[PDB]
Amino acid sequence: GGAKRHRKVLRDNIQ
Amino acid sequence: GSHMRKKIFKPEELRQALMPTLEALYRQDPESLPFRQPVDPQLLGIPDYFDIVKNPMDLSTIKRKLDTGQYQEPWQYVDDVWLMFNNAWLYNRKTSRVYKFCSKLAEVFEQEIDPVMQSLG
Repeated sequence: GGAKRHRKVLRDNIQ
Repeated sequence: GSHMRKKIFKPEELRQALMPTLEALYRQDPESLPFRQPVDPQLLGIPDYFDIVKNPMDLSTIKRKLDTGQYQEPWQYVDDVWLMFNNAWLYNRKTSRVYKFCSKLAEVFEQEIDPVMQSLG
């Protein structure tokens, strides 16, 4: 997971 | 203003030491990029910027002021590069992704700024 999106390299994504 | 109190050389002298340091961080691209460019609170989407770090900073402004010569004392560039990993530190609440990225940057750099802070300060 992760990838480049939203914040820095953050982008948690779970739901 | 000009010469702090220690040695203080030409902005290029410093760079000679400084840049190499930054460059070690620049190797840590996946860890440096997030700063090699301005920490866009838009690209990030964190309005909380400047509301936590107070001094955003970023390898972009950094590698720049350095390169361009907007310096005179090495500890200044350090206080900035460290101020940088710092934003990633006290901003990302520690438990984040940059946490890893800043960790190294400050690591290599703390290991790069040694030959520097010693031959610079």
